[PDB]
Amino acid sequence: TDGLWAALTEAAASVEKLLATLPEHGARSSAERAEIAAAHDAARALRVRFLDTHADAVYDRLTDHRRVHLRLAELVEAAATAFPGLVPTQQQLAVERSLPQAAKEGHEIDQGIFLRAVLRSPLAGPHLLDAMLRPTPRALELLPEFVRTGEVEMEAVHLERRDGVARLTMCRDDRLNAEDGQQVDDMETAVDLALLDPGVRVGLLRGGVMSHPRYRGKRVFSAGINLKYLSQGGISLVDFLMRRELGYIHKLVRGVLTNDDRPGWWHSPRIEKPWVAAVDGFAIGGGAQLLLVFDRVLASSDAYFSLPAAKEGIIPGAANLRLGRFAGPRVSRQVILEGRRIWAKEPEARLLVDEVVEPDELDAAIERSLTRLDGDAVLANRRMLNLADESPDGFRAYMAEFALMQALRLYGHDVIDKVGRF
Amino acid sequence: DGLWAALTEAAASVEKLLATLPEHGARSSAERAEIAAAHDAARALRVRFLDTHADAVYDRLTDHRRVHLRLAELVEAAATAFPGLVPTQQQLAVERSLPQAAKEGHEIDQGIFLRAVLRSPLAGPHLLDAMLRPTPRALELLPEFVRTGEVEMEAVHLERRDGVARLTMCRDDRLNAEDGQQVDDMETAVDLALLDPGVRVGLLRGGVMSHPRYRGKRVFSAGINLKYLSQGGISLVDFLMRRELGYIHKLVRGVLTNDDRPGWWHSPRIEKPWVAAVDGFAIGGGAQLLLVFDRVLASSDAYFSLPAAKEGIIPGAANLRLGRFAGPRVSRQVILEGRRIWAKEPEARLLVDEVVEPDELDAAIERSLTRLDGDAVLANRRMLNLADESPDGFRAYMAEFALMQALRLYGHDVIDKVGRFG
Amino acid sequence: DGLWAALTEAAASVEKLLATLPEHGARSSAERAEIAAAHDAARALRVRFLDTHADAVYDRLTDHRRVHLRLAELVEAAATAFPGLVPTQQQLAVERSLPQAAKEGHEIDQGIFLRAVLRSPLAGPHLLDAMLRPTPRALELLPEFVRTGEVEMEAVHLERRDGVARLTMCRDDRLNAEDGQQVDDMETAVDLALLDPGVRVGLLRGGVMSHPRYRGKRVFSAGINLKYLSQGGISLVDFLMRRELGYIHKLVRGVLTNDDRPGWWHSPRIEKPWVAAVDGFAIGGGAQLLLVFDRVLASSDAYFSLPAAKEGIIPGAANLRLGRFAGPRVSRQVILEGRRIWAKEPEARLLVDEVVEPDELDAAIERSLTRLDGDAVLANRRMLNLADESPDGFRAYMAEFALMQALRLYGHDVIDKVGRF
Amino acid sequence: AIGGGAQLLLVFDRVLASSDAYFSLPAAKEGIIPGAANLRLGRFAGPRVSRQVILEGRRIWAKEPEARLLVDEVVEPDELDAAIERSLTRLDGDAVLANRRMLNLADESPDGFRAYMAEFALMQALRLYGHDVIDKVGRF
Ligand SMILES: CC(C)(COP(=O)(O)OP(=O)(O)OC[C@H]1O[C@@H](n2cnc3c(N)ncnc32)[C@H](O)[C@@H]1OP(=O)(O)O)[C@@H](O)C(=O)NCCC(=O)NCCNC(=O)Cc1cc(O)cc(O)c1
Ligand SMILES: CC(C)(COP(=O)(O)OP(=O)(O)OC[C@H]1O[C@@H](n2cnc3c(N)ncnc32)[C@H](O)[C@@H]1OP(=O)(O)O)[C@@H](O)C(=O)NCCC(=O)NCCNC(=O)Cc1cc(O)cc(O)c1
Ligand SMILES: CC(C)(COP(=O)(O)OP(=O)(O)OC[C@H]1O[C@@H](n2cnc3c(N)ncnc32)[C@H](O)[C@@H]1OP(=O)(O)O)[C@@H](O)C(=O)NCCC(=O)NCCNC(=O)Cc1cc(O)cc(O)c1
Repeated sequence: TDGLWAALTEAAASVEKLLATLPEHGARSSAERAEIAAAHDAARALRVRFLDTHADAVYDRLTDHRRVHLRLAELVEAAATAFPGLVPTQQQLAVERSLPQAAKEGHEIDQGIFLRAVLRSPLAGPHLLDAMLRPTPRALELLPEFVRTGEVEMEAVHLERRDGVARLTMCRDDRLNAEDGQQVDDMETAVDLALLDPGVRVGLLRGGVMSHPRYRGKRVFSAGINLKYLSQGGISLVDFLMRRELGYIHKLVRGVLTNDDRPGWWHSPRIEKPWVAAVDGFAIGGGAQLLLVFDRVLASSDAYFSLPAAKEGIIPGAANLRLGRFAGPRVSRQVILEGRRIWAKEPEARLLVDEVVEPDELDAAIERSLTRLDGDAVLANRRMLNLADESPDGFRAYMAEFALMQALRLYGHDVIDKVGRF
Repeated sequence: DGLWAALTEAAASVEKLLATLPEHGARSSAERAEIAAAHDAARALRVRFLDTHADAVYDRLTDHRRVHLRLAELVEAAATAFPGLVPTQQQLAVERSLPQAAKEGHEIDQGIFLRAVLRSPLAGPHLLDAMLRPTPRALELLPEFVRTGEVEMEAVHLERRDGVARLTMCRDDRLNAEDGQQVDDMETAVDLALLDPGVRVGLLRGGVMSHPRYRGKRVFSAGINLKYLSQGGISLVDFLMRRELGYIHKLVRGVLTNDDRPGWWHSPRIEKPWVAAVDGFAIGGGAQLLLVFDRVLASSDAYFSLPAAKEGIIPGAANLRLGRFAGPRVSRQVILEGRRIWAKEPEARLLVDEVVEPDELDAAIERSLTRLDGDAVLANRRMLNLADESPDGFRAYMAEFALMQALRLYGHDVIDKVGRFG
Repeated sequence: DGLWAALTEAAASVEKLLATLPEHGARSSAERAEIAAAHDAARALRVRFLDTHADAVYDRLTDHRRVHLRLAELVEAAATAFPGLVPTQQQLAVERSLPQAAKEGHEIDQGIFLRAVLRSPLAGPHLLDAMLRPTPRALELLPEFVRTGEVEMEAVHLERRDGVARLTMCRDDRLNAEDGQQVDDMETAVDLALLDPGVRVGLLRGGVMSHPRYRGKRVFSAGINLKYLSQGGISLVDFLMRRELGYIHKLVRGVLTNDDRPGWWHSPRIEKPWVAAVDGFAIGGGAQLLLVFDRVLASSDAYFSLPAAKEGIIPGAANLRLGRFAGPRVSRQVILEGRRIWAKEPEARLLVDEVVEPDELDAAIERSLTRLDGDAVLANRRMLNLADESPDGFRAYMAEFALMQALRLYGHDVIDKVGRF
Repeated sequence: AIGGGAQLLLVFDRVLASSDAYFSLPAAKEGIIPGAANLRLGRFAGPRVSRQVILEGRRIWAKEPEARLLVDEVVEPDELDAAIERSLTRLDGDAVLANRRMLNLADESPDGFRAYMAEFALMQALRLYGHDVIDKVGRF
């Protein structure tokens, strides 16, 4: 119509023709590498140009003019079948997923371009964000059993209702709560259950006792993303990096968007609750990022917080969005641009942590904190605070650039090389 | 679309239940649940109606945004032009004659209304401009104030001296506890200070108290009058919304005048710098006021708190402004957990520019007043306030605040706590 | 409609009064009040006209936002296409030959114009993109800079070394006091640093001074040239607005290039990280620069001030950015009351990452340059700057600033103070 | 205040400094003993800071927090004259005289001062003729 779809289709065909005829990734000459790299670039450039003008119409076809909420995975899958060449097919992703990161063609980058244009739209963006705030099907499935038993054991998370508290314990005892696609699914499911359970008033996130010999008997909050899986090709742009930000982490802030099925929905369409985080040992990378959204943060006297991948790492989620608010532009750049580690007992830890407690008094201090966040006053006040701290436009515009910026970093040679050495 | 008719019907059901059911407090649980469901259905339709019709409703009331109406006039004109949308003057009179525990909560409808009005990018800014205009009372008193340099009001004493508008809050029997009359006096005094060409700088300070526990001691503010709040005499519109959109916003942005002087084309509002001096303490609404001044001095023995963390209403615009001053951790410590901050602790410097011993405070106040005189200050504080708080940011917050605060004003926890004071 | 005719009417009255009345300073009180009233009526109509017509005015000048024009070209094309809206080149030359105290203040009309342009959600972002594009001067000098690794300019020395673009401000006789030429050199150097593929990180430092009170000592910046400001040589457009929308904004957002390289579809601007090293002091415009760098070092004896709290012009975008660094109390202490902040006091850490003894300063500057190399920094500092300062936030501020600063540039208190320096 | 001048500050009842001032006993590598600083500095700054200053030549700036170990008031150049004058009026009475006598007696015993100055007389004499000192001082 303006020719952009036809040009994209053409440029995608050239890519598929080079991938069919050229040797495997590791066997390509420099001229072959430069040729496919140029074809990828031409195709992706046209993905951007097409969506610059057609994003809203593309989204409208997929969601019936914003009348059906689709989560990220369903959205990019429906976009692949309805707009071939715009984003990779399930089959193309499975081929990618079976390769180590160093050998991938980087088809996820197209999903970054796509989600970029979707989140930039003032119509499509807020709708997709609402879609990710709704309860996961898995949580709705497990909710009756959780109301009954007060307990759910998941692969990466243990959830227990006790004294009105949703106790989320991250329990990957062999690898220091290193994050993966399954951890995100469990965290979101647990986060959904806590919010939907009327017997839960406050949530608590803590790391469990580790079993690895260097930490045996010691709790550890988070060692951040699983670098082994990232090297091996198992960290999904959509199902890990974007899902965690638009899903459970955003629900910690804004709650779960429910159906119009209860009183008061006209004033509170989302159910939100206050959250307490307790940091044992350390919070690193993705785990440090989580602390920027809790209502109360406690840490053991020996803990530290870092976003360590300053030279050859991916973007630390929404830390770049939120850290300036906590620490100011100098400290946030010291932390992110230069990898400054902040210790629980140094004065600037009070920018990130409310309470630092000696190991032998921490359990009791955690329990006291849980009783202080009970009321309706807290619910109203933290809603107004989060609204002031982080506007819908601010979050949307950031996650918009993040979708593409992070996709590129996930395929950067410096990242692949570093992660390979872990 | 049928929404007006559905609302009219649902409001009829409410009025019929109120006519037939027994008085508040004599109702059974089935009767209480029935009227609660009727209120909920009507209010849900108030929201839906205004979601699509707010701009047209506002246009009828203001002649397509060509007549500026203040809050009281707006909600009163909306009641007569759109029966059932917001309560009539007579329905409000009945409510106002009841203790808060017995009210049906018709003000909540005004919260719904003002929320939708402020959410409109067309209706919202016009209403905010209307509240920035000088009050009729101030225009009335302006000539005598220019002549005399003095006005004695019930809750405020205003004196022009050395180019300073000295506002002294002088409710000496109740620690300057706030009520509807205090707001009217404060706005009148702020209006006079800004309109008076003999005033260059404003000063807000608490007067000498006469209550036995504080006799001979100045006190800044003990916050909202909790007795009146329990008794039903705190108005959502004429107190909680009026102070935020009126005098407090005028401290930031000045008074919007007519096109009646040179330079109006670059400065349609008259703004001046303000100094606050805190004796004894600043609590609740009085603490909120400090987030808006150009200079804040405090006595060495003063403290600052927003104390109603468990069972209180939202602390005005503190939830909007405190994060900017103290960051997300300290602002939640203060608001979510009621942390009190003392003038001599290091973190008081987040809220206070100067902490001075009682016997050197008067002179330090006078010195501070001479430092804010020029045209440079005027331009710089205009640019600073513009950067600190965008029009959209303030509007969007006050929109949600209008409804969120209305709900809190009728919350059972609030009513119960407030009943127990004094 | 009718606003253009009324404006044309009011501008004619002004021109006819300026033709018949005596020179500025020879005017009586009645004559001064008459021309002041005429200026006021004309400027009021400039605002009212542009309130409704800004976008069409801009569309005529830029071919419906299809041609990028820089500030100087924009206001000059507006002068030729809409006579009386903004001053002509000839009217500006007359103004430029007068001391500030004698000017009619025709720049104020440009402030009105740029305010209305930047306020438009269509015209504003377009003008901002135009100022992010490389200056022609820089494109001209780029091939020799790639070859030689060195450019000597009047106010700036630029050297590529070890992948670092070393900008040394080298006005050794006046403590690097700023003027129109310094801005042109700074933007040219910043452009070169960003366009040069051999540069990975930029460094801004003050050079060794030659004035007797500072001989042999480096000094970062003494702020705007107050002598030139008194004499009428500080241009609203070519200095005060140019520096904010050009080289200072390029430090944040990079240079907008043509679609001429791989990856432009994700990175249409080339940005790089910047280090600032403050010797002696950073004052006024020089202190403003520090709110925009990725790393800031200072010598133990340095201080930072925005000193003109009583009788000064607005300190550029400090009013926009300082609150983010220091909070609303400190930022008002600095700007409203002229509080000076010393490198060794605790709150210096709000503005400065590292404070170092003079004898160890060169070495930590060098260490800092090696820490900002990767692709990780580039991605992270883009996301940080995006979170820190939204396009709307910057645009809306610079819109009001265009007029607010124009008025301050002609304020009697400013002219008087600056005359005494 | 450098060397002998910084030493003097350990003996005053009130010390004011301009915001741009610094205090050092700089000759840590090749200098003579800084008078009675080794006797008095520990009392003001503790054993860690006094060794940082004396053993390692740490320079202390008027605006850093630890300057308050040595200085009572740090004032901007344009307000310093007036701040000096105010300080002079606050030390007038007979009460100050009695109190500063009792303080100095508690702070520095006769035996302590004497025992230090006894060893100092010889230790400093040796340093005054040390080859490192002579060499370093020749290069100034
Ligand atoms: C914490 C440590 C210093 C501890 O070191 P030691 O005390 O020497 O213990 P180790 O033996 O390394 O750890 C014990 C155990 O855990 C394993 N371990 C520890 N951390 C990890 C991670 N992060 N991944 C995988 N495996 C891990 C380690 O391999 C050992 O297992 P075996 O090899 O089977 O023995 C170390 O584990 C470490 O440096 N880990 C890497 C930390 C790191 O760089 N994490 C990633 C940071 N970056 C992100 O999170 C990026 C991110 C995450 C997100 O969620 C979102 C987003 O947008 C971006
Ligand atoms: C400050 C105090 C601790 C002083 O304690 P004491 O030294 O024991 O003094 P008291 O004898 O109680 O005070 C003296 C005197 O003032 C009366 N007093 C003090 N504060 C009040 C208030 N707020 N209301 C009514 N009466 C009051 C107190 O009842 C005594 O009167 P008598 O009965 O005549 O003796 C105490 O008075 C107190 O707790 N006061 C109330 C504090 C409080 O929680 N105030 C409300 C805070 N919440 C808001 O402002 C909420 C708000 C305000 C807004 O403006 C806008 C908005 O959106 C939200
Ligand atoms: C820095 C100083 C304290 C140093 O004082 P001393 O140590 O006593 O040295 P001086 O002998 O005064 O300085 C040596 C030398 O530099 C010259 N010098 C120093 N500062 C200046 C300035 N600002 N202009 C011109 N010449 C200067 C001074 O005139 C001497 O020249 P000669 O007399 O010809 O020898 C002093 O020079 C001073 O007070 N300077 C003025 C500081 C000032 O107000 N600067 C401007 C502040 N305002 C802005 O930056 C405004 C601004 C700038 C922008 O870029 C953007 C914007 O929006 C707003």
